[PDB]
Amino acid sequence: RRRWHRWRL
Amino acid sequence: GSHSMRYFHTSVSRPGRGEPRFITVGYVDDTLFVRFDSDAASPREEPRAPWIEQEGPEYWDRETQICKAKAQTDREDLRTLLRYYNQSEAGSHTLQNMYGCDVGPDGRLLRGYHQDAYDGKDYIALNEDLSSWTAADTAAQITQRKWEAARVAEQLRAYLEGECVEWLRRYLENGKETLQRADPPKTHVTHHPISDHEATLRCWALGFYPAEITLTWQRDGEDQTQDTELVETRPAGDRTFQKWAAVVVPSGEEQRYTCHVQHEGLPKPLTLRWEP
Amino acid sequence: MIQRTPKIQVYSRHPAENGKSNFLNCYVSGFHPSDIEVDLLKNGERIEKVEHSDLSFSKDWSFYLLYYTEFTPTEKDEYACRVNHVTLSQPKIVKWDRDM
Ligand code: NA
Repeated sequence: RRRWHRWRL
Repeated sequence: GSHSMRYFHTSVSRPGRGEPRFITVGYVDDTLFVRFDSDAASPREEPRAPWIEQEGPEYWDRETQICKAKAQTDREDLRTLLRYYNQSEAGSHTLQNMYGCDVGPDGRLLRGYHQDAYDGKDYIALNEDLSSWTAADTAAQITQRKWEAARVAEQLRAYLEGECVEWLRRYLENGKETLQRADPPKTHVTHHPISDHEATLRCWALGFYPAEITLTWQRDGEDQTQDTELVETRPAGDRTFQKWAAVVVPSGEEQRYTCHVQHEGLPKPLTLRWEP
Repeated sequence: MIQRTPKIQVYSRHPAENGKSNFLNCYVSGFHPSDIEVDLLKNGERIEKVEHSDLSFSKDWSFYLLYYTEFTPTEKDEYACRVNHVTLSQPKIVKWDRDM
């Protein structure tokens, strides 16, 4: 299963 | 043996043509198991392997929301990258992300991954330590500084060492019929006249899984690397793969030539010849 | 921006036998950027309802796609794949050869 991606470049 | 899980993501901007197109797929080893495409009318993550279909509605809802969120954050990140590279808003650009894990035969973590590319070139990658970053250029260093400040690596490490490996192990069990089966290549040699003076011998490997394979031609036991046409391994469209290797042989000399096939599905490397 | 031109292979799922249903595949790979147009052709005309895989990429970030359709090969019918990409000044046509 996936992970939430909280981040921004 | 060892196994891998990967999630691949691509966003492609299209100025004047709405929001970027976002496509993501998941693999276990060389098996596609999930997909999401933002341009589908009311998009959901969808199954692409039988062994994932048993996951319940809560799984598909969570997956779908994660995919929608990544499409949205990718839109923001594409805008940021225009700033970082001093680019105009007129052109189409590409953002790719991969993450996942490799495990050994015992199921233990061997390596975790999280890496990004912009316009087909490395941008920023989590190092094998799961604790530090490799930035490709001074733009990616801006991201690195932000991600160091926010302790991003530690959070990725926790997923990669925990859930990534645990869910991979679950999939390997639920998919044990297929994910834990190697299909050996079906092999044969064909002969294709060029003229009365020479012909091509083509050694085929068909229907194999996983994709890793070695095919080589020898002439009286010496490798013909420089004289062999070896095509890229290609999907058959049904889970399996194909490959061939060919050499041009003078008339009458065919029995000098042997084709050698190695595939994890083969207890020992095979040796074949043309049989008229 | 660096661009990479597609590799193209056209081939069948199963060894061709005239009069027997099969699948005609066009595999495009190693390309960047991802926008690409692929047609499968029967005697020079576009085959309708061709399907394709979802965009994915290799370790080096280059893209790959499979386009495919059911077909029944014969002695006389000619099949091909036509590919357009920004790296090509003219679309590339690759003919299907049952021995490749
Ligand atoms: Na594109």
